[PDB]
Amino acid sequence: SRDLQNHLLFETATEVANRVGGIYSVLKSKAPITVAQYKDHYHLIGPLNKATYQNEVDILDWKKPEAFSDEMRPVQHALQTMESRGVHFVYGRWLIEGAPKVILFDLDSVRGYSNEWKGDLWSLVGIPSPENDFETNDAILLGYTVAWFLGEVAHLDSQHAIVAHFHQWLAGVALPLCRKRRIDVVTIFTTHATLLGRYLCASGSFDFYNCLESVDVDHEAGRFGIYHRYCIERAAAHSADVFTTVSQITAFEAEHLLKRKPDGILPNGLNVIKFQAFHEFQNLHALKKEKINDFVRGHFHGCFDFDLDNTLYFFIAGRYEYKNKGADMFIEALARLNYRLKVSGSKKTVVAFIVMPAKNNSFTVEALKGQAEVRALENTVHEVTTSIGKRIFDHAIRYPHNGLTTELPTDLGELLKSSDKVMLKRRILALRRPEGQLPPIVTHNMVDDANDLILNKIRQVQLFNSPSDRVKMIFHPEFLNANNPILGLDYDEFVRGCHLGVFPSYYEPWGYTPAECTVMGVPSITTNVSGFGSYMEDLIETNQAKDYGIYIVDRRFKAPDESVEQLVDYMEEFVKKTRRQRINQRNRTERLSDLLDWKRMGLEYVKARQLALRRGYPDQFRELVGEELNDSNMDALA
Amino acid sequence: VSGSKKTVVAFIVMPAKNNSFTVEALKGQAEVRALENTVHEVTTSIGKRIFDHAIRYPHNGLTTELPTDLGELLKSSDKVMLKRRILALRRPEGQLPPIVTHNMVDDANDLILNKIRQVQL
Amino acid sequence: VSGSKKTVVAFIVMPAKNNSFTVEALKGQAEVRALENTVHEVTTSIGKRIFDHAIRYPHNGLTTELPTDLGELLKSSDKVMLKRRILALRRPEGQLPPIVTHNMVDDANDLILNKIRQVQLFNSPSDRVKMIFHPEFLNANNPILGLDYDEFVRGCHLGVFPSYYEPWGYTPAECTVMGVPSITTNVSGFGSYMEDLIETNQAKDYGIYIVDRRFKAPDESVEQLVDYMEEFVKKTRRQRIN
Ligand SMILES: O=c1ccn([C@@H]2O[C@H](COP(=O)(O)OP(=O)(O)O)[C@@H](O)[C@H]2O)c(=O)[nH]1
Ligand SMILES: O=P(O)(O)OC[C@H]1O[C@H](O)[C@H](O)[C@@H](O)[C@@H]1O
Ligand SMILES: OC[C@H]1O[C@H](O)[C@H](O)[C@@H](O)[C@@H]1O
Repeated sequence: SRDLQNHLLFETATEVANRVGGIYSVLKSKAPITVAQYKDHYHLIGPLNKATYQNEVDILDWKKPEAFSDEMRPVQHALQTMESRGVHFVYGRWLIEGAPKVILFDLDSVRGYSNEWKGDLWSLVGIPSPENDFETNDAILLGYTVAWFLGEVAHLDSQHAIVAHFHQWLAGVALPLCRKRRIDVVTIFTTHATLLGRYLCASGSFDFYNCLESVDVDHEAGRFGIYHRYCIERAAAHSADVFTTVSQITAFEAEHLLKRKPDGILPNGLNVIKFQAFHEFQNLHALKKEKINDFVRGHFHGCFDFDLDNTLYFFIAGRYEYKNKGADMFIEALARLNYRLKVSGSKKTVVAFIVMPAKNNSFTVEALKGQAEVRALENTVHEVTTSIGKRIFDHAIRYPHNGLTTELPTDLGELLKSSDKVMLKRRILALRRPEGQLPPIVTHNMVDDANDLILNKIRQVQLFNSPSDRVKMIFHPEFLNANNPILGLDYDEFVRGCHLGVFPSYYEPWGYTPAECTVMGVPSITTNVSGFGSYMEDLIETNQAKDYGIYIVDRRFKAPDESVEQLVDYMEEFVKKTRRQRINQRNRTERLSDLLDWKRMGLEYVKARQLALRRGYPDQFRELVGEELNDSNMDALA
Repeated sequence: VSGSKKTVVAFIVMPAKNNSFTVEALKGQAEVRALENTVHEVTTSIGKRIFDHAIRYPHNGLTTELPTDLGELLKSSDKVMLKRRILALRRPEGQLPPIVTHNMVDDANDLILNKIRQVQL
Repeated sequence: VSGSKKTVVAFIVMPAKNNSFTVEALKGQAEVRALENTVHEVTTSIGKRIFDHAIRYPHNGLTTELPTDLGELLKSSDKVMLKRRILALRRPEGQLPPIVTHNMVDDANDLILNKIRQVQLFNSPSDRVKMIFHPEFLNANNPILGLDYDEFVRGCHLGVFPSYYEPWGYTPAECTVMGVPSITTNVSGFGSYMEDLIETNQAKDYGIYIVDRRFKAPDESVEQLVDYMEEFVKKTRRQRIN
């Protein structure tokens, strides 16, 4: 007789205590909505990071009677039973919006059981475990600790149904354990990628999306030295009451590589902070864009022959994954767009930015002299307009006396003196660049310039930023930061200033980059093999979606060359827009950002847990609803 | 030896073969420039708040003519960006302000740098 | 009565015979302007001091990134001049912000001024509605309020034009075009025209408040008018923006 309505939720992940990847940001942004639903029935569980946990967690005395409510007692008693057997942990408040409750286990305090637990797991599930793989060691240590902790809560809490939700294989070991030991909790597993997915796509030669149905998983996992890891992912997918992925595209991948068709998808939400005035973001775009204009003026000093009032900023940003993030298509397409723009005789310019970290030796001398010379021009101009102001003023205050017959000066000579001209001329000379020197394709000195994938592609297609190129190309091999001496914007600030994000992903389980972009109200190009793109694709009819600034390139059903051409089409369609059209588009794409808020995507998590309880206690569940609903899906339940 | 609190900055301006300014030289000037602008933004805010106090006193609970407490004027948001600017100015442990502003074509053979190294300034 | 914390400053812009702005009005602006410049001086000094601290950290005993004490930044010299400017703004005990910006020709028999006196809105602290009569049309050269009429309207929140005779009324129509909500009556050309295009409930949301001066006794009308104003004051910024 367990309460399905008043239930507990434990959410388990490697990244709870600490930031490794994006998952840390998912559980962080997801917290406010979760705590709103559960309050003190919710606990996140992860391994303790001894180095950092004190910056992020608010340590709490869990022994205190007041630390838990009457109905939460079992959790306290469960921790005491863990403490009883020498298992050290930290219970506290994760210092983030929502302030969820945390249980972090000290894996050193349980490392003793390593030999036995490894032996056990091998016997139960068939999972081998090489000693030099520190991560699966920790994955295992965690798994037995969590199933242990869960088993004990199940013992002492007769009131609530318990939901246990695990993220990624590194947090999946408890799953086969809960199944086999038949612990009275319902379980959910979310995968945010698949191990074989990443690896089969690493080299860039393999035709992933048309061939994965015919891969021998065991053979491949052995080929990559990944067999043990893969076993953990598979056992977690098979053991869980509910199996989920972050996206339809990974769900496809998952069915074939983990041999189980997901029960649904849990797409990543963001915690969107609205402005008091809807148009505020529109003002921010203009401020931020002026900062970029500034950067551009300096970068093109001595070669500035285009109109910024008619210049669009494209960007790609993210980790340096040349094939997987589609940097190759981005550059390829830009080169073809350059051609189309010249043939049509348009006066517009695209300045294309690539923001991807590469080994480098900091900014070039050129980058910094240029900024400084432009600054020096600004300051001189300012001195001069003070002078001009003094002369305009005298004239205006003097009229019509002492010969002044016109109210205003009519001769520039009256306002602009020769000493003024000399210093302006000197500043202009400072900006001149030597004959034949084009603005660089890069802001940094690179460690391995000759072998760099991105730079080689730019050089191969020959986008050298010459006067007649309508598409300019700037590689910035480092993450943006308002401390950057040449382009002093934080990443988010930069995105707001740009016009179009271009993210032609080939392997991308989610798509934080275009989502985040969408949230800043900036249109973007994605692909249908990106999680975000595939999500969007299901939500809006593909022609409609261009109007909300989502452009989706088909990389799944189209030859690579046909994909590049579609990308050029989109970019070209965008450049043809007028300012009015751009503005109104950004408005539409700003309204779309609602659909990426947790207030909406959190409903999916609700669907998943509702499915888990439905599956685990079907008798009691029907008894709540009124009749028997379908349980072969998350969707077929609601 | 005499415990003087004075400092002498000695400049040598003599043309020698070089490859123009160092990255270090240009980066330092840029970072200092960035601190200046941030300080200017903040003092605008500070002005807004001094001015409000001045025009409001003695109403709405104001008991002193001027602010007495910094927190009235300097907000979390302001403190964050100045801290960040200060971090940009920080140099790696044990790194010293250079004895030269340019990259030299032949730094080891240059007579001036040889002397400065020899006397260990 | 409702204990609201909002404040309405109401302006009346209507030409009446006058001898130009009072001395008080001009001194007022000049005094405020002089405070502004002294505040700008002080913050430049503050700037030098914040900057020095920031560039020196953590040398010479500067153990924290920022100054923590106001006295590292605000010097006594600064304090003296700020106080002198604060004293210049001090008005003698009991004296209240004026209800008028000009010296009137016939102050005693002016209709606007007499009504304000009769209803006793004298701009006292406890009054939540403040009143400023400005008996001249607006012009950007006006030394006191350097705005052109169109600009002033843009700056405002609500135009209120409860005409009883108004063949049209550009006054409320101009508000509309400039995105400022307005109150007119159903006996104005403009009001009945809008009445015809939008159903009265919807009309309030599109910033068109229409007071019924045709089928209600004048006192009922005045009340409807107060309802509108109160309902408006109840709005949040977000609501006003929308
Ligand atoms: O200059 C930058 C560029 C990117 N990012 C962030 O780094 C992440 C990079 O995403 P990644 O490529 O690792 O994953 P994906 O974008 O494919 O989801 C994004 O969420 C950005 O917010 C950043 O912080 N600074
Ligand atoms: O950068 P664009 O697409 O040309 O848009 C530029 C526009 O951005 C925002 O809407 C600003 O508020 C406008 O004042 C500006 O005209
Ligand atoms: O038509 C312009 C104007 O004509 C008259 O001056 C009316 O009094 C006024 O209400 C109308 O707007």
